[PDB]
Amino acid sequence: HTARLVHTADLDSETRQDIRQMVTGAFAGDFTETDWEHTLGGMHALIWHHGAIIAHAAVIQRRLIYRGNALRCGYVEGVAVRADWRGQRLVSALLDAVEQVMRGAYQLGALSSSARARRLYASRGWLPWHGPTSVLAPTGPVRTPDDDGTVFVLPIDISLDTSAELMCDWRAGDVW
Amino acid sequence: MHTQVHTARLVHTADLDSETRQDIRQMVTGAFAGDFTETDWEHTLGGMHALIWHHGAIIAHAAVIQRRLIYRGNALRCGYVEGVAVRADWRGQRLVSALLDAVEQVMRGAYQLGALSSSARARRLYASRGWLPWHGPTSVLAPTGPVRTPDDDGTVFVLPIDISLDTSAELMCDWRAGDVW
Ligand SMILES: CC(C)(COP(=O)(O)OP(=O)(O)OC[C@H]1O[C@@H](n2cnc3c(N)ncnc32)[C@H](O)[C@@H]1OP(=O)(O)O)[C@@H](O)C(=O)NCCC(=O)NCCS
Ligand SMILES: CC(C)(COP(=O)(O)OP(=O)(O)OC[C@H]1O[C@@H](n2cnc3c(N)ncnc32)[C@H](O)[C@@H]1OP(=O)(O)O)[C@@H](O)C(=O)NCCC(=O)NCCS
Ligand SMILES: NC[C@H]1O[C@H](O[C@H]2[C@H](O)[C@@H](O[C@H]3O[C@H](CO)[C@@H](O)[C@H](N)[C@H]3O)[C@H](N)C[C@@H]2N)[C@H](N)C[C@@H]1O
Ligand SMILES: NC[C@H]1O[C@H](O[C@H]2[C@H](O)[C@@H](O[C@H]3O[C@H](CO)[C@@H](O)[C@H](N)[C@H]3O)[C@H](N)C[C@@H]2N)[C@H](N)C[C@@H]1O
Ligand SMILES: Nc1ncnc2c1ncn2[C@@H]1O[C@H](COP(=O)(O)OP(=O)(O)O)[C@@H](OP(=O)(O)O)[C@H]1O
Repeated sequence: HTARLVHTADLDSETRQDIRQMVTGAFAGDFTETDWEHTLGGMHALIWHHGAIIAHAAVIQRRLIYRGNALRCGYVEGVAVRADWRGQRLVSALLDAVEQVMRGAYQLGALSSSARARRLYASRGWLPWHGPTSVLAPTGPVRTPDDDGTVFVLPIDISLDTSAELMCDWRAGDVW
Repeated sequence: MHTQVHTARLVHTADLDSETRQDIRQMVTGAFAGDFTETDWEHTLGGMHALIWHHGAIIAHAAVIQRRLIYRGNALRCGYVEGVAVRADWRGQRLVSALLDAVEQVMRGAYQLGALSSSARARRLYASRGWLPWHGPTSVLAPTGPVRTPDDDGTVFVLPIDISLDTSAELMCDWRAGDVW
Protein backbone atom coordinates (compact mmCIF):
# COMPACT_ATOMS: atom_id res chain seq x y z
CA HIS A 1 0.00 0.00 0.00
CA THR A 2 1.03 3.59 -0.55
CA ALA A 3 -0.57 6.60 1.13
CA ARG A 4 -2.11 9.52 -0.85
CA LEU A 5 -1.85 13.04 0.60
CA VAL A 6 -4.93 15.22 0.59
CA HIS A 7 -5.34 18.65 2.26
CA THR A 8 -8.28 19.02 4.58
CA ALA A 9 -9.94 21.54 2.20
CA ASP A 10 -9.81 18.97 -0.60
CA LEU A 11 -11.76 16.29 1.28
CA ASP A 12 -15.35 15.84 0.01
CA SER A 13 -17.85 15.60 2.90
CA GLU A 14 -18.30 11.85 2.57
CA THR A 15 -14.57 11.31 2.76
CA ARG A 16 -14.16 13.65 5.71
CA GLN A 17 -16.80 11.67 7.58
CA ASP A 18 -15.30 8.28 6.69
CA ILE A 19 -11.97 9.52 8.17
CA ARG A 20 -13.51 10.81 11.38
CA GLN A 21 -15.43 7.59 11.90
CA MET A 22 -12.48 5.29 11.14
CA VAL A 23 -10.12 7.27 13.43
CA THR A 24 -12.69 7.43 16.24
CA GLY A 25 -13.34 3.66 16.08
CA ALA A 26 -9.60 2.91 15.94
CA PHE A 27 -9.10 4.74 19.24
CA ALA A 28 -11.98 2.80 20.78
CA GLY A 29 -13.75 5.99 21.74
CA ASP A 30 -10.67 7.64 23.27
CA PHE A 31 -10.80 10.38 20.60
CA THR A 32 -12.75 13.52 21.49
CA GLU A 33 -14.35 16.35 19.52
CA THR A 34 -11.19 18.47 20.15
CA ASP A 35 -8.88 15.60 19.16
CA TRP A 36 -10.74 15.58 15.85
CA GLU A 37 -10.46 19.40 15.53
CA HIS A 38 -6.67 19.03 16.03
CA THR A 39 -6.48 16.73 13.00
CA LEU A 40 -7.88 19.44 10.68
CA GLY A 41 -6.10 22.06 8.69
CA GLY A 42 -3.13 20.27 7.08
CA MET A 43 -2.28 17.25 4.99
CA HIS A 44 -4.01 13.93 5.46
CA ALA A 45 -2.07 10.73 4.45
CA LEU A 46 -4.76 8.21 3.51
CA ILE A 47 -4.72 4.57 2.51
CA TRP A 48 -7.74 3.05 0.87
CA HIS A 49 -8.67 -0.50 0.06
CA HIS A 50 -11.65 -0.92 -2.27
CA GLY A 51 -13.23 2.48 -1.52
CA ALA A 52 -12.88 2.23 2.25
CA ILE A 53 -10.37 4.24 4.31
CA ILE A 54 -8.16 1.77 6.18
CA ALA A 55 -5.41 4.06 7.43
CA HIS A 56 -4.97 7.75 8.25
CA ALA A 57 -2.46 10.23 9.75
CA ALA A 58 -2.59 14.03 9.51
CA VAL A 59 0.27 16.57 9.68
CA ILE A 60 -0.80 20.05 10.76
CA GLN A 61 1.25 23.20 11.00
CA ARG A 62 2.03 24.91 14.34
CA ARG A 63 4.95 26.55 16.15
CA LEU A 64 7.14 24.90 18.83
CA ILE A 65 9.41 27.32 20.78
CA TYR A 66 12.90 25.99 21.31
CA ARG A 67 15.70 28.25 22.67
CA GLY A 68 13.60 31.32 21.99
CA ASN A 69 12.86 30.50 18.33
CA ALA A 70 9.36 29.59 17.15
CA LEU A 71 10.17 26.62 14.91
CA ARG A 72 7.86 25.85 11.95
CA CYS A 73 6.52 22.44 12.98
CA GLY A 74 4.65 19.61 11.15
CA TYR A 75 2.63 18.10 14.10
CA VAL A 76 1.25 14.58 13.62
CA GLU A 77 -2.40 13.89 14.63
CA GLY A 78 -4.93 11.06 14.39
CA VAL A 79 -2.61 8.27 13.37
CA ALA A 80 -4.77 5.16 13.03
CA VAL A 81 -5.05 1.90 11.12
CA ARG A 82 -8.42 0.13 11.03
CA ALA A 83 -8.34 -2.80 13.49
CA ASP A 84 -8.77 -5.63 11.00
CA TRP A 85 -5.83 -4.24 8.97
CA ARG A 86 -3.30 -3.91 11.82
CA GLY A 87 -0.03 -5.86 11.82
CA GLN A 88 0.57 -5.24 8.14
CA ARG A 89 2.89 -2.25 8.52
CA LEU A 90 0.34 0.13 7.02
CA VAL A 91 1.49 2.68 9.60
CA SER A 92 4.93 2.69 7.96
CA ALA A 93 3.30 3.74 4.68
CA LEU A 94 1.37 6.53 6.45
CA LEU A 95 4.59 7.75 8.11
CA ASP A 96 6.51 7.66 4.81
CA ALA A 97 3.98 10.24 3.55
CA VAL A 98 3.85 12.44 6.65
CA GLU A 99 7.70 12.44 6.84
CA GLN A 100 7.93 13.44 3.18
CA VAL A 101 5.69 16.45 4.03
CA MET A 102 8.06 17.38 6.93
CA ARG A 103 11.22 17.27 4.83
CA GLY A 104 9.62 19.45 2.21
CA ALA A 105 7.89 22.08 4.40
CA TYR A 106 8.96 22.17 8.04
CA GLN A 107 11.91 22.55 10.36
CA LEU A 108 10.93 19.58 12.44
CA GLY A 109 8.13 17.12 12.91
CA ALA A 110 6.64 16.49 16.34
CA LEU A 111 3.93 14.41 17.97
CA SER A 112 2.76 12.99 21.29
CA SER A 113 2.88 9.26 21.41
CA SER A 114 1.12 6.49 23.39
CA ALA A 115 3.51 4.33 25.46
CA ARG A 116 2.82 1.62 22.83
CA ALA A 117 3.78 3.43 19.64
CA ARG A 118 7.02 4.77 21.00
CA ARG A 119 9.10 1.90 19.48
CA LEU A 120 7.60 2.60 16.08
CA TYR A 121 8.53 6.29 16.10
CA ALA A 122 11.98 5.70 17.53
CA SER A 123 12.69 3.00 14.88
CA ARG A 124 12.13 5.62 12.19
CA GLY A 125 14.55 8.27 13.61
CA TRP A 126 12.10 10.18 15.86
CA LEU A 127 13.71 11.37 19.16
CA PRO A 128 11.95 11.20 22.53
CA TRP A 129 11.97 14.61 24.22
CA HIS A 130 13.68 14.47 27.67
CA GLY A 131 13.48 18.13 28.68
CA PRO A 132 10.43 19.67 30.39
CA THR A 133 7.44 20.35 28.06
CA SER A 134 5.37 23.49 28.32
CA VAL A 135 2.62 25.37 26.45
CA LEU A 136 2.49 29.13 25.78
CA ALA A 137 -1.01 29.58 27.26
CA PRO A 138 -2.84 32.92 27.13
CA THR A 139 -1.59 33.60 30.66
CA GLY A 140 2.00 32.79 29.75
CA PRO A 141 4.28 29.72 29.69
CA VAL A 142 2.81 26.86 31.77
CA ARG A 143 4.46 23.44 32.17
CA THR A 144 2.61 20.42 30.83
CA PRO A 145 3.75 17.60 33.12
CA ASP A 146 1.01 15.18 32.01
CA ASP A 147 2.58 15.26 28.54
CA ASP A 148 6.19 14.75 29.61
CA GLY A 149 7.62 11.54 28.27
CA THR A 150 5.18 11.41 25.31
CA VAL A 151 6.66 13.99 22.89
CA PHE A 152 8.85 12.88 19.95
CA VAL A 153 10.53 15.13 17.42
CA LEU A 154 11.91 14.58 13.94
CA PRO A 155 14.62 17.15 13.18
CA ILE A 156 14.77 18.14 9.56
CA ASP A 157 17.15 21.02 9.21
CA ILE A 158 18.31 21.50 12.79
CA SER A 159 20.33 19.65 15.47
CA LEU A 160 18.37 19.65 18.73
CA ASP A 161 19.33 19.51 22.43
CA THR A 162 16.47 17.24 23.42
CA SER A 163 16.88 17.96 27.15
CA ALA A 164 16.18 21.69 26.72
CA GLU A 165 12.70 23.16 27.21
CA LEU A 166 10.14 22.74 24.40
CA MET A 167 6.99 24.87 24.46
CA CYS A 168 4.08 24.27 22.06
CA ASP A 169 1.48 26.87 21.09
CA TRP A 170 -1.95 27.08 22.60
CA ARG A 171 -5.15 25.25 21.56
CA ALA A 172 -8.19 23.68 23.28
CA GLY A 173 -8.14 20.15 24.74
CA ASP A 174 -4.77 18.33 24.70
CA VAL A 175 -2.12 20.91 23.74
CA TRP A 176 0.31 18.11 22.84
CA MET B 1 -12.98 20.09 -18.85
CA HIS B 2 -11.62 23.38 -20.22
CA THR B 3 -7.95 24.30 -20.30
CA GLN B 4 -7.96 25.81 -16.71
CA VAL B 5 -6.11 28.89 -17.98
CA HIS B 6 -5.46 31.29 -15.08
CA THR B 7 -7.40 29.25 -12.56
CA ALA B 8 -5.29 29.22 -9.43
CA ARG B 9 -3.84 25.79 -8.58
CA LEU B 10 -3.33 24.77 -4.92
CA VAL B 11 0.01 23.14 -4.07
CA HIS B 12 1.34 22.34 -0.58
CA THR B 13 4.82 23.81 0.19
CA ALA B 14 6.20 20.20 0.41
CA ASP B 15 5.07 19.58 -3.20
CA LEU B 16 6.81 22.60 -4.76
CA ASP B 17 9.74 21.49 -6.89
CA SER B 18 12.87 23.57 -6.36
CA GLU B 19 12.52 25.71 -9.53
CA THR B 20 8.90 26.62 -8.74
CA ARG B 21 9.76 27.48 -5.21
CA GLN B 22 12.57 29.82 -6.38
CA ASP B 23 10.27 31.37 -9.04
CA ILE B 24 7.61 32.09 -6.36
CA ARG B 25 10.13 33.56 -3.97
CA GLN B 26 11.70 35.95 -6.50
CA MET B 27 8.37 36.93 -7.97
CA VAL B 28 6.73 37.68 -4.57
CA THR B 29 9.90 39.47 -3.28
CA GLY B 30 9.99 41.63 -6.41
CA ALA B 31 6.23 42.26 -6.30
CA PHE B 32 6.66 44.00 -2.90
CA ALA B 33 9.31 46.52 -3.92
CA GLY B 34 11.87 45.68 -1.24
CA ASP B 35 9.47 45.35 1.64
CA PHE B 36 9.56 41.49 1.76
CA THR B 37 12.13 40.01 4.15
CA GLU B 38 13.57 36.53 4.63
CA THR B 39 11.27 36.26 7.60
CA ASP B 40 8.26 37.25 5.52
CA TRP B 41 9.32 34.45 3.09
CA GLU B 42 9.41 32.00 5.98
CA HIS B 43 5.85 33.04 6.89
CA THR B 44 4.59 31.95 3.49
CA LEU B 45 5.71 28.37 4.04
CA GLY B 46 4.01 25.33 5.49
CA GLY B 47 0.55 25.45 3.96
CA MET B 48 -1.18 25.75 0.55
CA HIS B 49 0.12 28.00 -2.17
CA ALA B 50 -2.48 29.26 -4.68
CA LEU B 51 -0.54 29.59 -7.91
CA ILE B 52 -1.41 31.09 -11.33
CA TRP B 53 0.75 30.04 -14.22
CA HIS B 54 1.39 31.71 -17.58
CA HIS B 55 3.99 30.34 -20.06
CA GLY B 56 5.57 28.19 -17.34
CA ALA B 57 6.13 31.19 -14.95
CA ILE B 58 4.27 32.06 -11.75
CA ILE B 59 2.40 35.34 -12.42
CA ALA B 60 0.33 35.40 -9.14
CA HIS B 61 0.64 33.76 -5.77
CA ALA B 62 -1.09 33.64 -2.34
CA ALA B 63 -0.30 31.19 0.44
CA VAL B 64 -2.73 30.05 3.23
CA ILE B 65 -0.80 28.85 6.26
CA GLN B 66 -2.32 27.47 9.41
CA ARG B 67 -2.07 29.22 12.81
CA ARG B 68 -4.27 30.06 15.83
CA LEU B 69 -5.84 33.46 16.58
CA ILE B 70 -7.13 33.81 20.17
CA TYR B 71 -10.58 35.35 20.49
CA ARG B 72 -12.34 35.40 23.91
CA GLY B 73 -9.97 32.79 25.21
CA ASN B 74 -10.68 30.38 22.28
CA ALA B 75 -7.77 29.42 19.93
CA LEU B 76 -9.55 29.60 16.56
CA ARG B 77 -8.19 27.44 13.72
CA CYS B 78 -7.06 30.08 11.20
CA GLY B 79 -6.07 30.01 7.54
CA TYR B 80 -3.71 33.06 7.43
CA VAL B 81 -3.00 34.62 4.02
CA GLU B 82 0.63 35.46 3.21
CA GLY B 83 2.61 36.65 0.19
CA VAL B 84 -0.28 37.87 -1.92
CA ALA B 85 1.24 39.15 -5.18
CA VAL B 86 0.43 39.53 -8.83
CA ARG B 87 3.56 40.06 -11.05
CA ALA B 88 3.59 43.69 -12.14
CA ASP B 89 3.15 43.14 -15.88
CA TRP B 90 -0.08 41.21 -15.12
CA ARG B 91 -1.71 43.66 -12.67
CA GLY B 92 -5.01 45.34 -13.32
CA GLN B 93 -6.64 42.26 -14.76
CA ARG B 94 -8.32 40.90 -11.56
CA LEU B 95 -6.00 37.93 -11.25
CA VAL B 96 -5.98 38.61 -7.44
CA SER B 97 -9.70 37.69 -7.59
CA ALA B 98 -8.70 34.29 -9.05
CA LEU B 99 -6.19 33.86 -6.21
CA LEU B 100 -8.88 34.73 -3.68
CA ASP B 101 -11.35 32.28 -5.12
CA ALA B 102 -8.80 29.56 -4.25
CA VAL B 103 -7.78 31.01 -0.88
CA GLU B 104 -11.47 31.39 0.21
CA GLN B 105 -12.21 27.84 -0.90
CA VAL B 106 -9.37 26.59 1.36
CA MET B 107 -10.88 28.65 4.25
CA ARG B 108 -14.36 27.19 3.80
CA GLY B 109 -12.99 23.65 3.49
CA ALA B 110 -10.49 23.61 6.37
CA TYR B 111 -10.65 26.51 8.86
CA GLN B 112 -12.90 28.38 11.27
CA LEU B 113 -11.81 31.70 9.75
CA GLY B 114 -9.46 33.16 7.22
CA ALA B 115 -7.41 36.28 8.23
CA LEU B 116 -4.71 38.52 6.82
CA SER B 117 -3.12 41.89 7.44
CA SER B 118 -3.85 44.12 4.45
CA SER B 119 -1.93 46.97 2.74
CA ALA B 120 -3.80 50.22 2.59
CA ARG B 121 -4.01 49.65 -1.18
CA ALA B 122 -5.69 46.27 -0.91
CA ARG B 123 -8.31 46.96 1.81
CA ARG B 124 -11.16 47.69 -0.60
CA LEU B 125 -10.49 44.55 -2.58
CA TYR B 126 -10.95 42.40 0.52
CA ALA B 127 -13.94 44.32 1.89
CA SER B 128 -15.70 43.89 -1.53
CA ARG B 129 -15.51 40.09 -1.23
CA GLY B 130 -17.01 40.03 2.19
CA TRP B 131 -13.89 39.96 4.41
CA LEU B 132 -14.64 41.97 7.54
CA PRO B 133 -12.24 44.58 8.86
CA TRP B 134 -11.13 43.86 12.41
CA HIS B 135 -11.95 47.00 14.43
CA GLY B 136 -10.85 45.73 17.88
CA PRO B 137 -7.30 46.11 19.30
CA THR B 138 -4.78 43.50 18.07
CA SER B 139 -2.12 41.87 20.17
CA VAL B 140 0.20 38.78 20.02
CA LEU B 141 0.67 35.99 22.56
CA ALA B 142 4.47 36.45 22.87
CA PRO B 143 6.65 34.21 25.05
CA THR B 144 6.40 36.73 27.90
CA GLY B 145 2.61 36.86 27.61
CA PRO B 146 0.07 38.96 25.71
CA VAL B 147 1.41 42.17 24.17
CA ARG B 148 -0.48 44.77 22.08
CA THR B 149 0.51 45.27 18.43
CA PRO B 150 -0.83 48.78 17.81
CA ASP B 151 1.07 49.14 14.54
CA ASP B 152 -1.17 46.36 13.21
CA ASP B 153 -4.48 47.94 14.30
CA GLY B 154 -6.82 48.77 11.43
CA THR B 155 -4.97 46.42 9.02
CA VAL B 156 -6.47 43.01 9.85
CA PHE B 157 -9.36 41.42 7.91
CA VAL B 158 -11.18 38.17 8.69
CA LEU B 159 -13.44 35.74 6.81
CA PRO B 160 -15.51 33.81 9.43
CA ILE B 161 -16.62 30.35 8.26
CA ASP B 162 -19.90 29.66 9.99
CA ILE B 163 -18.82 31.21 13.37
CA SER B 164 -19.87 34.56 14.65
CA LEU B 165 -17.12 36.95 15.67
CA ASP B 166 -17.62 40.27 17.42
CA THR B 167 -15.10 42.20 15.26
CA SER B 168 -14.83 45.00 17.96
CA ALA B 169 -13.22 42.57 20.45
CA GLU B 170 -9.55 41.97 21.16
CA LEU B 171 -7.91 39.52 18.63
CA MET B 172 -4.55 37.97 19.68
CA CYS B 173 -2.37 36.09 17.13
CA ASP B 174 0.08 33.39 18.09
CA TRP B 175 3.81 34.01 18.11
CA ARG B 176 6.43 33.88 15.37
CA ALA B 177 9.60 35.77 14.40
CA GLY B 178 9.38 38.99 12.36
CA ASP B 179 5.95 40.60 11.79
CA VAL B 180 3.52 38.62 13.90
CA TRP B 181 0.58 39.85 11.73
C1 LIG C 1 -0.59 2.22 16.31
C2 LIG C 1 -1.12 1.65 14.99
C3 LIG C 1 -1.31 2.89 14.06
C4 LIG C 1 -0.07 0.74 14.34
O1 LIG C 1 -0.56 0.37 13.06
P1 LIG C 1 -0.03 -0.95 12.33
O2 LIG C 1 -0.09 -0.80 10.88
O3 LIG C 1 -0.97 -2.01 12.84
O4 LIG C 1 1.44 -1.17 12.82
P2 LIG C 1 2.44 -2.39 12.50
O5 LIG C 1 1.91 -3.32 11.48
O6 LIG C 1 3.79 -1.81 12.18
O7 LIG C 1 2.43 -3.18 13.92
C5 LIG C 1 2.76 -2.51 15.14
C6 LIG C 1 2.59 -3.47 16.32
O8 LIG C 1 1.18 -3.60 16.60
C7 LIG C 1 0.93 -4.94 17.11
N1 LIG C 1 -0.08 -5.78 16.34
C8 LIG C 1 0.24 -6.78 15.41
N2 LIG C 1 -0.87 -7.34 14.92
C9 LIG C 1 -1.95 -6.68 15.55
C10 LIG C 1 -3.40 -6.91 15.36
N3 LIG C 1 -3.79 -7.90 14.46
N4 LIG C 1 -4.31 -6.15 16.08
C11 LIG C 1 -3.82 -5.19 16.95
N5 LIG C 1 -2.39 -4.89 17.20
C12 LIG C 1 -1.48 -5.66 16.46
C13 LIG C 1 2.31 -5.58 17.30
O9 LIG C 1 2.82 -5.17 18.59
C14 LIG C 1 3.12 -4.93 16.19
O10 LIG C 1 4.55 -5.11 16.34
P3 LIG C 1 5.49 -5.80 15.12
O11 LIG C 1 5.13 -5.10 13.82
O12 LIG C 1 6.92 -5.61 15.56
O13 LIG C 1 5.14 -7.28 15.09
C15 LIG C 1 -2.46 0.83 15.21
O14 LIG C 1 -2.26 -0.24 16.18
C16 LIG C 1 -3.68 1.69 15.62
O15 LIG C 1 -4.31 2.40 14.84
N6 LIG C 1 -3.82 1.78 16.98
C17 LIG C 1 -4.90 2.54 17.57
C18 LIG C 1 -4.73 4.05 17.34
C19 LIG C 1 -3.45 4.59 17.95
O16 LIG C 1 -3.06 4.26 19.09
N7 LIG C 1 -2.63 5.20 17.01
C20 LIG C 1 -1.28 5.70 17.35
C21 LIG C 1 -1.32 7.07 17.98
S1 LIG C 1 0.36 7.71 18.35
C1 LIG D 1 -2.56 43.90 -4.54
C2 LIG D 1 -2.38 43.12 -5.90
C3 LIG D 1 -2.20 41.61 -5.48
C4 LIG D 1 -3.65 43.29 -6.74
O1 LIG D 1 -3.57 42.41 -7.89
P1 LIG D 1 -4.45 42.67 -9.16
O2 LIG D 1 -4.75 41.39 -9.88
O3 LIG D 1 -3.60 43.60 -9.97
O4 LIG D 1 -5.74 43.40 -8.67
P2 LIG D 1 -6.88 44.15 -9.51
O5 LIG D 1 -6.90 43.80 -10.96
O6 LIG D 1 -8.14 43.92 -8.75
O7 LIG D 1 -6.34 45.68 -9.37
C5 LIG D 1 -6.35 46.32 -8.09
C6 LIG D 1 -6.14 47.83 -8.30
O8 LIG D 1 -4.80 48.04 -8.72
C7 LIG D 1 -4.77 49.17 -9.63
N1 LIG D 1 -4.06 48.90 -10.87
C8 LIG D 1 -4.56 48.73 -12.09
N2 LIG D 1 -3.56 48.47 -12.92
C9 LIG D 1 -2.43 48.49 -12.14
C10 LIG D 1 -1.03 48.27 -12.51
N3 LIG D 1 -0.72 47.99 -13.79
N4 LIG D 1 -0.10 48.35 -11.60
C11 LIG D 1 -0.43 48.62 -10.35
N5 LIG D 1 -1.79 48.85 -9.89
C12 LIG D 1 -2.74 48.77 -10.84
C13 LIG D 1 -6.17 49.75 -9.70
O9 LIG D 1 -6.20 50.74 -8.62
C14 LIG D 1 -7.03 48.52 -9.34
O10 LIG D 1 -8.27 48.86 -8.82
P3 LIG D 1 -9.63 48.75 -9.73
O11 LIG D 1 -9.87 47.29 -10.14
O12 LIG D 1 -10.63 49.26 -8.76
O13 LIG D 1 -9.40 49.65 -10.90
C15 LIG D 1 -1.14 43.67 -6.68
O14 LIG D 1 -1.24 45.12 -6.85
C16 LIG D 1 0.22 43.36 -6.02
O15 LIG D 1 0.81 42.34 -6.27
N6 LIG D 1 0.82 44.46 -5.31
C17 LIG D 1 2.10 44.31 -4.64
C18 LIG D 1 2.07 43.26 -3.48
C19 LIG D 1 1.06 43.60 -2.39
O16 LIG D 1 0.96 44.72 -1.91
N7 LIG D 1 0.19 42.57 -2.07
C20 LIG D 1 -1.03 42.77 -1.22
C21 LIG D 1 -1.05 41.81 -0.05
S1 LIG D 1 -2.16 42.33 1.34
N1 LIG E 1 -6.53 10.57 22.60
C1 LIG E 1 -6.34 10.51 21.15
C2 LIG E 1 -4.93 11.05 20.76
O1 LIG E 1 -3.88 10.12 21.23
C3 LIG E 1 -2.52 10.43 20.81
O2 LIG E 1 -2.02 11.62 21.48
C4 LIG E 1 -2.19 11.84 22.86
C5 LIG E 1 -1.31 10.90 23.72
O3 LIG E 1 -1.74 9.56 23.52
C6 LIG E 1 -1.48 11.24 25.21
O4 LIG E 1 -0.79 10.36 26.10
C7 LIG E 1 -1.55 9.87 27.26
O5 LIG E 1 -2.10 8.58 26.91
C8 LIG E 1 -1.12 7.59 26.52
C9 LIG E 1 -1.79 6.40 25.74
O6 LIG E 1 -2.89 5.79 26.49
C10 LIG E 1 -0.12 7.32 27.68
O7 LIG E 1 0.95 6.43 27.27
C11 LIG E 1 0.52 8.71 28.12
N2 LIG E 1 1.53 8.55 29.21
C12 LIG E 1 -0.59 9.74 28.46
O8 LIG E 1 -0.03 11.07 28.76
C13 LIG E 1 -0.95 12.68 25.46
N3 LIG E 1 -1.08 12.98 26.92
C14 LIG E 1 -1.80 13.71 24.62
C15 LIG E 1 -1.82 13.32 23.11
N4 LIG E 1 -2.70 14.23 22.36
C16 LIG E 1 -2.42 10.67 19.30
N5 LIG E 1 -1.04 11.04 19.00
C17 LIG E 1 -3.45 11.79 18.81
C18 LIG E 1 -4.85 11.45 19.30
O9 LIG E 1 -5.71 12.56 19.20
N1 LIG F 1 6.05 43.25 4.48
C1 LIG F 1 5.59 42.15 3.58
C2 LIG F 1 4.18 41.68 4.00
O1 LIG F 1 3.19 42.74 3.74
C3 LIG F 1 1.80 42.34 3.94
O2 LIG F 1 1.56 42.19 5.37
C4 LIG F 1 2.12 43.16 6.27
C5 LIG F 1 1.30 44.48 6.22
O3 LIG F 1 1.45 45.09 4.91
C6 LIG F 1 1.78 45.43 7.32
O4 LIG F 1 1.10 46.65 7.37
C7 LIG F 1 1.95 47.84 7.40
O5 LIG F 1 2.25 48.27 6.03
C8 LIG F 1 1.17 48.80 5.21
C9 LIG F 1 1.80 49.30 3.88
O6 LIG F 1 1.96 48.18 3.01
C10 LIG F 1 0.36 49.89 5.96
O7 LIG F 1 -0.86 50.15 5.25
C11 LIG F 1 0.00 49.48 7.42
N2 LIG F 1 -0.63 50.61 8.13
C12 LIG F 1 1.25 48.98 8.18
O8 LIG F 1 0.92 48.57 9.54
C13 LIG F 1 1.59 44.77 8.71
N3 LIG F 1 2.05 45.74 9.75
C14 LIG F 1 2.43 43.47 8.81
C15 LIG F 1 2.02 42.50 7.67
N4 LIG F 1 2.80 41.24 7.70
C16 LIG F 1 1.44 41.01 3.27
N5 LIG F 1 0.04 40.64 3.65
C17 LIG F 1 2.43 39.88 3.72
C18 LIG F 1 3.81 40.30 3.39
O9 LIG F 1 4.78 39.35 3.92
N1 LIG G 1 -2.59 40.95 -21.02
C1 LIG G 1 -1.26 40.71 -20.75
N2 LIG G 1 -0.51 41.56 -20.01
C2 LIG G 1 0.84 41.29 -19.85
N3 LIG G 1 1.60 40.30 -20.61
C3 LIG G 1 0.85 39.68 -21.56
C4 LIG G 1 -0.58 39.80 -21.63
N4 LIG G 1 -1.07 39.19 -22.79
C5 LIG G 1 -0.01 38.62 -23.37
N5 LIG G 1 1.10 38.82 -22.59
C6 LIG G 1 2.46 38.38 -22.87
O1 LIG G 1 3.14 39.09 -23.90
C7 LIG G 1 3.90 38.16 -24.68
C8 LIG G 1 3.24 38.10 -26.07
O2 LIG G 1 1.95 37.46 -25.97
P1 LIG G 1 1.68 36.06 -26.75
O3 LIG G 1 2.43 34.94 -26.18
O4 LIG G 1 0.20 35.90 -26.79
O5 LIG G 1 2.29 36.45 -28.18
P2 LIG G 1 1.94 35.93 -29.64
O6 LIG G 1 0.37 35.46 -29.74
O7 LIG G 1 2.27 36.96 -30.69
O8 LIG G 1 2.69 34.66 -29.94
C9 LIG G 1 3.99 36.87 -23.79
O9 LIG G 1 5.02 36.92 -22.77
P3 LIG G 1 6.37 35.97 -22.91
O10 LIG G 1 6.79 36.11 -24.37
O11 LIG G 1 7.42 36.56 -21.98
O12 LIG G 1 5.98 34.61 -22.48
C10 LIG G 1 2.59 36.92 -23.16
O13 LIG G 1 2.53 36.26 -21.91
